[PDB]
Amino acid sequence: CTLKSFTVEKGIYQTSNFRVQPTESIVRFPNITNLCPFDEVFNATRFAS
Amino acid sequence: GTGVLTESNKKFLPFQQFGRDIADTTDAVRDPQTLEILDITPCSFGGVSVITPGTNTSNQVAVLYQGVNCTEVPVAITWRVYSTGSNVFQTRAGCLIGAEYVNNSYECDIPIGAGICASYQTSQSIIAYTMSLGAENSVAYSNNSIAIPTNFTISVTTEILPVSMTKTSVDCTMYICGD
Amino acid sequence: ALGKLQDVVNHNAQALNTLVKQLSSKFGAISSVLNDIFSRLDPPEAEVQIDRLITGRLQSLQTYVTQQLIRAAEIRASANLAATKMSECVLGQSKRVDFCGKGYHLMSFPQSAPHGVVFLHVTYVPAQEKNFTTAPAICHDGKAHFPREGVFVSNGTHWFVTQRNFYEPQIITTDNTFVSGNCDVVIGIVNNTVYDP
Amino acid sequence: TMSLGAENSVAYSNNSIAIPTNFTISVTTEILPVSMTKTSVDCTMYICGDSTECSNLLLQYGSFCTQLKRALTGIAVEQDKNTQEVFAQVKQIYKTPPIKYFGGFNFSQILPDPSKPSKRSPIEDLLFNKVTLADIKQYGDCLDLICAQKFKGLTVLPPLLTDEMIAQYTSALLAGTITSGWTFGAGPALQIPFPMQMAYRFNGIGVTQNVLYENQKLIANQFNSAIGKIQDSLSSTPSALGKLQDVVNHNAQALNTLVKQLSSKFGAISSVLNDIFSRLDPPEAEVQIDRLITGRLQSLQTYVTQQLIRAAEIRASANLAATKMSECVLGQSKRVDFCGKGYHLMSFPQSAPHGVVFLHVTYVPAQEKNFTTAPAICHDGKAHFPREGVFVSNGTHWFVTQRNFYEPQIITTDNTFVSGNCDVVIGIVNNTVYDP
Amino acid sequence: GTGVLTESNKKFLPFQQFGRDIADTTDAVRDPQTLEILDITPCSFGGVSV
Ligand SMILES: *[C@@H]1O[C@H](CO)[C@@H](O[C@@H]2O[C@H](CO)[C@@H](O)[C@H](O)[C@H]2NC(C)=O)[C@H](O)[C@H]1NC(C)=O
Ligand SMILES: *[C@@H]1O[C@H](CO)[C@@H](O[C@@H]2O[C@H](CO)[C@@H](O)[C@H](O)[C@H]2NC(C)=O)[C@H](O)[C@H]1NC(C)=O
Ligand SMILES: *[C@@H]1O[C@H](CO)[C@@H](O[C@@H]2O[C@H](CO)[C@@H](O)[C@H](O)[C@H]2NC(C)=O)[C@H](O)[C@H]1NC(C)=O
Ligand SMILES: *[C@@H]1O[C@H](CO)[C@@H](O[C@@H]2O[C@H](CO)[C@@H](O)[C@H](O)[C@H]2NC(C)=O)[C@H](O)[C@H]1NC(C)=O
Ligand SMILES: *[C@@H]1O[C@H](CO)[C@@H](O[C@@H]2O[C@H](CO)[C@@H](O)[C@H](O)[C@H]2NC(C)=O)[C@H](O)[C@H]1NC(C)=O
Ligand SMILES: *[C@@H]1O[C@H](CO)[C@@H](O[C@@H]2O[C@H](CO)[C@@H](O)[C@H](O)[C@H]2NC(C)=O)[C@H](O)[C@H]1NC(C)=O
Ligand SMILES: *[C@@H]1O[C@H](CO)[C@@H](O[C@@H]2O[C@H](CO)[C@@H](O)[C@H](O)[C@H]2NC(C)=O)[C@H](O)[C@H]1NC(C)=O
Ligand SMILES: *[C@@H]1O[C@H](CO)[C@@H](O[C@@H]2O[C@H](CO)[C@@H](O)[C@H](O)[C@H]2NC(C)=O)[C@H](O)[C@H]1NC(C)=O
Ligand SMILES: *[C@@H]1O[C@H](CO)[C@@H](O[C@@H]2O[C@H](CO)[C@@H](O)[C@H](O)[C@H]2NC(C)=O)[C@H](O)[C@H]1NC(C)=O
Ligand SMILES: *[C@@H]1O[C@H](CO)[C@@H](O[C@@H]2O[C@H](CO)[C@@H](O)[C@H](O)[C@H]2NC(C)=O)[C@H](O)[C@H]1NC(C)=O
Ligand SMILES: *[C@@H]1O[C@H](CO)[C@@H](O)[C@H](O)[C@H]1NC(C)=O
Ligand SMILES: *[C@@H]1O[C@H](CO)[C@@H](O)[C@H](O)[C@H]1NC(C)=O
Ligand SMILES: *[C@@H]1O[C@H](CO)[C@@H](O)[C@H](O)[C@H]1NC(C)=O
Ligand SMILES: *[C@@H]1O[C@H](CO)[C@@H](O)[C@H](O)[C@H]1NC(C)=O
Ligand SMILES: *[C@@H]1O[C@H](CO)[C@@H](O)[C@H](O)[C@H]1NC(C)=O
Repeated sequence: CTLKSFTVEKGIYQTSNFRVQPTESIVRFPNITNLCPFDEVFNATRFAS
Repeated sequence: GTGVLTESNKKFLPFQQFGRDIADTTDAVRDPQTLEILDITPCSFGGVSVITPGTNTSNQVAVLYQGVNCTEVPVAITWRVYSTGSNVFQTRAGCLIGAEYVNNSYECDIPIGAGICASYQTSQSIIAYTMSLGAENSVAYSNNSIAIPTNFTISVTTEILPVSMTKTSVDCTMYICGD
Repeated sequence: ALGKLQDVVNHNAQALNTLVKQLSSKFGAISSVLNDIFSRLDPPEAEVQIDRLITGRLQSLQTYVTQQLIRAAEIRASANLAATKMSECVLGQSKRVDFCGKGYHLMSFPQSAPHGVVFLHVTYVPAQEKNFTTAPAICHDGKAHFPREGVFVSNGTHWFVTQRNFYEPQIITTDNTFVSGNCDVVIGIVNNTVYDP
Repeated sequence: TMSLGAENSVAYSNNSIAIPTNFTISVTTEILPVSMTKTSVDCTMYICGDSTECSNLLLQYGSFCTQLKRALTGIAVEQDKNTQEVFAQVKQIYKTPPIKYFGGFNFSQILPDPSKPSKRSPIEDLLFNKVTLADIKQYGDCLDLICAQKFKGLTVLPPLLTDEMIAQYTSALLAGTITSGWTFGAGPALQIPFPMQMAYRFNGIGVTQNVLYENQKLIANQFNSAIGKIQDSLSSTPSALGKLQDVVNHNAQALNTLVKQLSSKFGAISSVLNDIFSRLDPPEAEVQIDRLITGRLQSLQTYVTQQLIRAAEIRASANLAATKMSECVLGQSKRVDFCGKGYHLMSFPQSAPHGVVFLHVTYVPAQEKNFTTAPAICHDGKAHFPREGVFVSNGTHWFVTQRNFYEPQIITTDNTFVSGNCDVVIGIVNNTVYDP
Repeated sequence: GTGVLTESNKKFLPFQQFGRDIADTTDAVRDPQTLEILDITPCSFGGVSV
């Protein structure tokens, strides 16, 4: 394919590149704990009119 | 990023999170979950080259993986990568699969590199051999020893030198804007 | 051995087909056919697509000319060398080592070839060497004698003088050897009789 | 305003002639680049790394990668050829004699050292360390300047001939010159004692072989001392090795430039390809991406074009080095200034990183003395002309001596061939020509 | 396109409609009204030197 010919002569020819493919995906938590106080707003004893 | 991830020995200042090397790619990143620094190197890559005696002389071939440790490349990883049973030789150029290294030295036929060459020889198989510089001759230097030729031979040798290349002209307009 | 001439033909041919394959290259356009772009695109937007194709063809043309110019210099260097070999070897005997053949250069014969010149170098190669015992000079009558144009040589019994390239033993004569100095100064001097005609 | 040089006036007259009375054997160093680093570039991941979308446009853009790979391959193949022609001149590997006595001539510095791990001469080891500042199969860090290239794909291919094999070639060339002189180059090697071989070379420069023989010890002391001065001269940091260093610096500068062109936007919104694909929509991404590929492609083309021009210069140097190998090292060369300065006696080759260092042994006349001279001598009505010397007048008696060294001889019929008459020639001086 | 048109001797398969050269430019085509394979070649060109 690389030589684009059916016959190939004596010698050494660079043809392609081999690469290892990623096994799986990783995403990283920033350890964020800035949770919203909407819960106690939801868990409110009284609501406005 | 995409690459194999390992621990990082190099220290990081508190403000800096990731580090880019002289290649300007991030070579070390600190884990957001656990502030420990980790070293990132890309997944192993390399180019492949095929050593072939020629289509006339059988279809047996040997392939060399440039600049890659023999243990680095698995036998599984499009091609079957032959097999571990196939002879594996580790060279400075890289890992070579499918050729027998021999201790006999022969004149180069296909240059693998770093003093290694391969050829199709018989039970014909591809064999990798160390370069043979030439025949070893020792000439006896002495205080009073001289050699004088008693005969001569007339030899004719051929030298071939390119002189001219095919003159070429280009009609620019029809190549760029044809018809 | 004509592969060098063959390579010149292959490089010019292969580069020429390369320019042809670059025509089919899209260069980011819609089609590689210029007339198709004109039919498929109205003039305002067509200019954007045509320009991308135009530089793509232009860049390929520029690269081919640059490759040819570098190739032309390589051939010109070979041609200048070949012209020098024409004069230095064919037109006369050259004492430059290995310039004209291997060994001592007797002559050279030129033969024409397609897009090149083939040189047939006639060379003198010594053979059938025979070892000998030699001395820097011969002490005969208290004056050191040096070989004028030869080398002092004995096979074991009698000293002789011969030309360096070929073994031809001549008896030591006054005409054969020029005399200077005394015997003691020269190291390795060997006693022998210098015959006077 | 710079000085062109010192101003010296040489007194010219009809009668005045200067004949040297002493000689200085000088050894000079010539450094010639022979090869450059063979570089191969993975086109796709130079253009874009882990960019599946970019592979589509790159394939659509054309097959530009094939020519760049082919052009780089031609340079790499040619580089290995250059070292082959320069060094592999002699087919037969020659071994140095176990005896190191060569009539007082000391070759320890240029001869390979068995004690040193690499079979290299002390000069060669010094040459390597001077250039070793510019130069990883383990790639333990990288699975560090080398990785900055392979992380982008710019890869260095090891030379086909390693340094030890080159060192073996140089030692073989050294053995042939010492043992056989010029004979090993033309044909089969013929042993000849070294004082005779140097005496032969003295005849080549025009000095009779006797002059060397009486002054053998003085020449040996001069030659041995001259070799020593080369070591400290090479040990001096300002050196001609920069020419070899320029080749590696040129390779390094080009490799860094390609790295910068990656960060170069070429007018793009962001240098990073990931930003192009992420923020913008696929329609907007293509326009920004296409400009990036064109800029990356142009940088690769300029690098290959520049590399081809630089490779041609090395080829011209390699051809010059190969010619210097055959013309000077293998045999005595009459071409003036081709090998060293002054009359060339012989040359010694020493391998260097990516180059070869030539040690030219040259004959330099010294201690010249003025003399009065006549074109011919009239003795008995027929003019006499010196056969191979010059008529030199001591001021009281005339003498004939060789033209490169002062050795006065009494005029004899053998010394001077007779021709013509006395009146025709101008400046002929009356004298007596002794007949043996 | 612009060119000179002659009857094409190239044997042309029933499913095949277009022919392309090494450069992949269209060199043969079948007429729409009646399927007639016709080779297309460029009109005569040539450099001129004075
Ligand atoms: C001339 O002198 C002697 C005669 O035999 C040779 O010395 C030995 O020659 C053999 C083969 O030629 C070598 O293998 C030995 O190594 C030589 N002896 C030593 C001590 O080295 C010498 O070689 C002869 N010269 C030639 C050109 O044949
Ligand atoms: C030449 O013969 C001499 C022997 O006379 C040797 O060379 C050196 O000679 C001196 C004085 O006799 C000794 O002190 C040295 O030891 C000799 N050199 C060596 C290396 O031993 C030697 O035998 C001959 N040289 C050759 C053949 O190159
Ligand atoms: C020198 O030249 C050649 C050797 O290279 C010799 O010629 C050969 O001589 C033998 C016997 O006389 C013949 O059988 C061969 O056919 C000859 N060969 C050729 C090519 O002619 C010649 O005899 C040698 N002479 C000396 C004195 O060495
Ligand atoms: C070394 O010198 C010469 C050259 O061969 C030899 O002397 C000749 O020997 C033959 C043999 O009897 C005689 O017929 C000649 O008349 C001799 N010539 C002269 C000029 O004397 C001598 O024999 C050689 N040495 C050996 C050991 O062979
Ligand atoms: C040989 O003698 C002549 C005559 O004295 C020298 O010519 C003069 O030399 C002196 C010093 O050497 C210079 O200052 C003069 O300029 C020379 N004369 C002229 C006209 O230039 C000559 O130089 C002597 N040869 C050598 C080698 O010193
Ligand atoms: C060399 O000798 C000649 C005398 O033959 C002088 O040079 C010139 O010679 C011509 C012809 O005899 C005279 O016409 C000139 O007048 C001479 N020139 C001078 C300056 O004398 C001269 O004696 C010598 N040349 C020198 C010393 O340069
Ligand atoms: C020529 O050779 C050198 C200058 O090139 C000189 O010889 C010196 O002689 C003195 C006297 O003993 C020694 O101390 C020096 O060592 C010698 N020089 C060297 C380099 O060894 C002198 O000018 C001339 N000598 C002769 C013998 O002609
Ligand atoms: C050739 O020269 C070298 C260099 O001077 C000599 O080696 C030196 O030998 C002395 C005494 O053995 C040591 O102190 C030096 O350190 C040595 N120098 C080196 C660079 O090795 C060597 O002996 C000389 N050989 C001959 C035959 O003259
Ligand atoms: C010219 O050279 C000769 C020879 O060297 C010198 O004359 C010699 O002088 C000594 C005593 O002074 C005599 O014993 C010799 O017989 C002389 N030789 C001849 C050939 O007569 C003379 O001194 C030199 N001339 C000059 C000007 O130095
Ligand atoms: C060398 O000597 C000859 C002969 O002595 C000189 O020739 C002249 O010949 C004429 C006619 O025979 C005579 O006047 C004298 O015999 C010579 N004249 C002079 C002035 O010597 C010749 O001139 C002399 N050459 C030199 C340079 O002195
Ligand atoms: C190439 O193939 C032909 C045809 O099979 C054969 O005759 C020839 O020997 C082959 N060349 C080599 C070098 O094997
Ligand atoms: C050849 O050399 C290798 C190491 O270089 C060694 O392992 C082997 O035993 C030697 N002999 C053979 C026959 O391979
Ligand atoms: C040659 O013979 C003379 C005469 O006896 C002698 O003085 C000299 O030493 C001899 N030389 C040699 C090398 O034997
Ligand atoms: C390949 O890796 C192994 C261990 O991982 C190591 O021992 C060997 O030296 C490496 N090969 C090369 C050529 O560096
Ligand atoms: C129009 O072309 C079609 C086939 O291409 C066919 O009906 C006929 O050849 C043409 N019609 C007329 C009326 O000529």
